[PDB]
Amino acid sequence: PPADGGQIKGVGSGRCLDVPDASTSDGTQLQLWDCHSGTNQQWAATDAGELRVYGDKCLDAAGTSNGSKVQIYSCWGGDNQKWRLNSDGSVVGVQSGLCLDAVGNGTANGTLIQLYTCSNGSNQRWTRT
Ligand SMILES: OC[C@H]1O[C@@H](O[C@H]2[C@H](O)[C@@H](O)[C@H](O)O[C@@H]2CO)[C@H](O)[C@@H](O)[C@H]1O
Ligand SMILES: OC[C@H]1O[C@@H](O[C@H]2[C@H](O)[C@@H](O)[C@H](O)O[C@@H]2CO)[C@H](O)[C@@H](O)[C@H]1O
Repeated sequence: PPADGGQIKGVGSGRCLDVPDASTSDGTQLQLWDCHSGTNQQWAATDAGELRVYGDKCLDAAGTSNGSKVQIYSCWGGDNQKWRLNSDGSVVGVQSGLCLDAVGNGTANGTLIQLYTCSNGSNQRWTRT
């Protein structure tokens, strides 16, 4: 079946999880960007816990600590490519237990995305559209 990916939209910023310049390259760090219908803002949940983009790329935690980059890499089944959306709006990395976090409490276009200790601040709350 089709992916049917949807947005991951930040509550504090009103902006969407976005792969810069619609790049598909491994290791590309994510950012906030104005929400649009483009495929670089479409994130498809799977039963394996992934958030997929471009069919076979995965939202990817480069590490397990505060400030570790959130990026894309080809999907391969790693626990650092597994994510859970919680009732408090947090998107938590399964491996690390850390939250998707807009760096520095930034809201603007280009604000980078990292892992960070969960605080439930508005830069850590998300909706799926
Ligand atoms: O990174 C900012 C922004 O990039 C857009 O991609 C542009 C790209 O920057 C430009 O060089 C090219 O000519 O057109 C692309 C499509 O507009 C993304 O579309 C946007 O989502 C952001 O990711
Ligand atoms: O890892 C960065 C961290 O930034 C926090 O925001 C802080 C920022 O670090 C500080 O320079 C500024 O004076 O206060 C901000 C809080 O209002 C975020 O809260 C946190 O989630 C991380 O993004």
